[PDB]
Amino acid sequence: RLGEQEAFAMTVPLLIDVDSSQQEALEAIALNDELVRVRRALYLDLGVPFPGIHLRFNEGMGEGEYLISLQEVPVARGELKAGYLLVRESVSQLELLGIPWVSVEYEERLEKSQLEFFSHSQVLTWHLSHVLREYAEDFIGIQETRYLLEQMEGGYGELIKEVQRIVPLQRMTEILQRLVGEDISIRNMRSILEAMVEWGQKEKDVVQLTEYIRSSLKRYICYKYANGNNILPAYLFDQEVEEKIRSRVRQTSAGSYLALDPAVTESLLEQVRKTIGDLSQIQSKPVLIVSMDIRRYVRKLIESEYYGLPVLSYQELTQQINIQPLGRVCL
Amino acid sequence: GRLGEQEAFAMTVPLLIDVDSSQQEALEAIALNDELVRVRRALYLDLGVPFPGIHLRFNEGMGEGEYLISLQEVPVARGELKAGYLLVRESVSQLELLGIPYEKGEHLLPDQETFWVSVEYEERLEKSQLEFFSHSQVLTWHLSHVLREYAEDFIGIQETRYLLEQMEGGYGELIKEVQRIVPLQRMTEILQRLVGEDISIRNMRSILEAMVEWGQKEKDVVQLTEYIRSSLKRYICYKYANGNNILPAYLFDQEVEEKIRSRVRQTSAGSYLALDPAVTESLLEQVRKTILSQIQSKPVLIVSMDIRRYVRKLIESEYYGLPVLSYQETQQINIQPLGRVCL
Amino acid sequence: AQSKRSLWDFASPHGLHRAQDYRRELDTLQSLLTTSQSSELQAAAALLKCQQDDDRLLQIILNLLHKV
Amino acid sequence: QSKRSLWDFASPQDYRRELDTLQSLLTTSQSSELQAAAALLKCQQDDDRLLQIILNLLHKV
Amino acid sequence: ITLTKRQQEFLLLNGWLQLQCGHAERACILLDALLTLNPEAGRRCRLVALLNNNRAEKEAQWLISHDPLQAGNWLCLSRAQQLNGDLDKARHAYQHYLELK
Amino acid sequence: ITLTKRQQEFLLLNGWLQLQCGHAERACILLDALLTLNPEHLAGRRCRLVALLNNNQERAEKEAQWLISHDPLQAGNWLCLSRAQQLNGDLDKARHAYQHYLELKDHN
Repeated sequence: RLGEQEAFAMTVPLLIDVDSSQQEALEAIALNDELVRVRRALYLDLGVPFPGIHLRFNEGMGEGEYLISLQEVPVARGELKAGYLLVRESVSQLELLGIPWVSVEYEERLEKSQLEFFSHSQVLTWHLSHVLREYAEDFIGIQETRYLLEQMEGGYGELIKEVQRIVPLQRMTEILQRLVGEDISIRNMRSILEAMVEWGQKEKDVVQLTEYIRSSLKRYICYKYANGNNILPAYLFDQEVEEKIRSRVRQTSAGSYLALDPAVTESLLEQVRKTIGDLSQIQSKPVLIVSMDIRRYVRKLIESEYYGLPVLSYQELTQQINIQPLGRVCL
Repeated sequence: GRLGEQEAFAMTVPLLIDVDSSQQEALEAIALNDELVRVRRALYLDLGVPFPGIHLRFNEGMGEGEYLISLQEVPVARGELKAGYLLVRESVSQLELLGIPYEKGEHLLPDQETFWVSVEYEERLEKSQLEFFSHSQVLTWHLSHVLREYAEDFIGIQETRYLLEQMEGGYGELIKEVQRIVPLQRMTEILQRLVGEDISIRNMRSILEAMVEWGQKEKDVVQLTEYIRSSLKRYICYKYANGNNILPAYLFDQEVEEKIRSRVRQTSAGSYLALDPAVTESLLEQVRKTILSQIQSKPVLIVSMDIRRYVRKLIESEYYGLPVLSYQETQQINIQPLGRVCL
Repeated sequence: AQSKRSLWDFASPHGLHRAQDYRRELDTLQSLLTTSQSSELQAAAALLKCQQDDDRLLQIILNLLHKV
Repeated sequence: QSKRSLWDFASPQDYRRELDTLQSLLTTSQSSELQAAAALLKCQQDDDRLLQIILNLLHKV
Repeated sequence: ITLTKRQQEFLLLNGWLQLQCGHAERACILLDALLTLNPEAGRRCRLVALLNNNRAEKEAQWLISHDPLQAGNWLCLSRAQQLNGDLDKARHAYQHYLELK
Repeated sequence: ITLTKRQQEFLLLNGWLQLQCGHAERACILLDALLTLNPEHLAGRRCRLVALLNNNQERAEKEAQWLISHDPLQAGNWLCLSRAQQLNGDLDKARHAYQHYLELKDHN
């Protein structure tokens, strides 16, 4: 009544706004259980404490417009042409021309051909999972790290008390964010905390400390990136390229960014593109392996184009691994 | 109250709206008391500034159609327009209005082109679907404009402390860390600078996280607030990139950026950008030659971060519309270069 | 007001990913129009070269900064 | 009412643009009254040029 | 020489401000230019300017004998004649203004 | 020297973006090149008409005549003509065209 100050309210962390024409038509499908199931699966795979998901049905928009917004800012705006009937296919190719989004009458005969069938819940949860995986860094704050530490007080009290006295909350949260940015799971917190204790007294730079913590997860990285039997596809770098990259580390007060020369990075990226070769035709998830001291510097060099190809450190590799060099990036 | 009482001190009201009489009971029909809170709440949700309470008074001393909005008992927006008697107004009047020319007249300058038509013409003019601002609509529009252009005066130490205390239950350790890293004065100044660029405070979590991350490294207010702006990459991108990946740009040449940076003058805080009146005149002339208000996407100027604010105050005098952005401020954006500001 | 919005909606077309497609189409169009002899295509080609190099400059600026 | 009634009897950003047009119009003039008006306008035109220089020098950022 | 009301309003406002800020000479020259160009508001301003400067009676005669729609035309005359030295006739003019009120 | 449909779409999008950023003349140049190469589609003409209206150019009447003689089923084709006629001084004809547009919108 023009006497209240502002009635402050905090922004919702995660919001999903779908049309009002599936409020009760898309109810029996159990989307409110599928969302928690996929969130739990993603947490078990990664360990990031994702927030609660608010689902609202808005009649302002029409058709099957769905939007996923992080902190009231839309990050994934999709339109479901699948609203009426049209179930979709994810691996549609020229082969589909031989046997031709599809209607539900074609669903039986296409599932006899056993293709990928994403329903409304499945496509929505796929988009949600992609958003959570590519935006997990925004779900790790100081509050989240403090909650994680308080949850493990009963388990490892002295370990937490020591790691808190060794490194501050800000550095620890930044380390966790950098770890998650490379799809490295936080779930195994014991080894991460032990590495934090062991290496936090020696290194103060965030990059080197997080590289050491990555190297503390040798077997996890090996299992995650090598589905075979100790066979790891590699695209190892030549010594000359590594030295050229390292020559411009530029470790300033805020950020050790490696800006060398735009032409030099263009030439190196051209050499990498010539070497790695194909992109979509390649399977088995090849990984780039380079010297540890520049690993992140290499990753951010190729993150623009090759968001897939991971970058690994020599220290991150445990023994008893048959590293097969697919090709050296020459100069 | 006698001649022995000292003064009976009373604090000035923060926000006051004084409207003429003969509309105490002739008006107030529609809302007049719910529309105001609605628009204030909406503007807060858009921005996050804790706007104060609204004091509404009917004064018979003035004429019949004069309303004034005053901040802290100082008038900031006056206007002798209660739609005349009932003559609703048009906001986008032009030769388009002469296409169907009902009787019109000009008045005080509230903003853009404005003309007034009677209520008998209202039906046929709304058949043309033109904009129809009623008394409530024009009053709330002026209130919203005042709040938007003067929001920096609504962010004090008390307001920021209230915001922090309201979020204590939610993020306690984050608030304690941001308190131990930066003081209240710097935090409030940063919030004021953010709001001065139409950047919403609403998302306080990321602001506090950026404050924690960068408050230990930078002590200058300009650099710290630039880093906090860069911490809102996706918010800025969604706010300005209206289409899928469309970001209009008026990028600066390297020579012009170097010339601007050559006179940062970080002597006694403030960091004022004084190069030379002739040099700034020439640069403004070049910008005018390169860069009209007949646009719809709100193009934004993009320049190097370290001088972004210094550039903004350079063009705020003429191009108050055109925002200025930093390169650090997200990816997957198709920056469309409309033209280089040459030297 | 409404008429101006109707004008902009009438001019409006819209689903293309753009990004890489923009730079590829730019290079193809600039090399197609360079061969031309018409005046209108000459102005179009010069405009495309202008945008091709302002974009090359912004790619260089993004490559030059980077904040690991 | 006093002198206020006298003042009421006397009583009724394109300013710089009208100023420049009027100053160039009156510069062509030849009559004495228009010459005095033109000199007054040039005076104010240059006091304003001085204030534009002061505003350019005065910045806070 | 020809102009429109657009510039005439700029001149009127400048003359009014200069007169209200004790100059009166600048207002006098500006209003002389205005009247020499457009002889058809400015007349009242220049009448008050001449009253505060101190000729005023001759200009006041035009307004009194050709624009009898304003009751203020009898205050200025009074002031003008009080500058000329006719107090009794000034009182008569004040009485005329009261009658027209 | 024909254009690909991809290229025609690139030109259409660039013209729309230039119109969306006020550079009416730049959009006009792009859309004029597109129509001089492929005149088949009128969407480029459809937006260059509004671009010319914002550019203050009789040419708009000719383009509106083309749109009316080839796609007379859109009421929007009667706003541009109206604007052109109100820009060219024929206010009465602009009034008539606006009334015709209102009648066609009521029909639609």
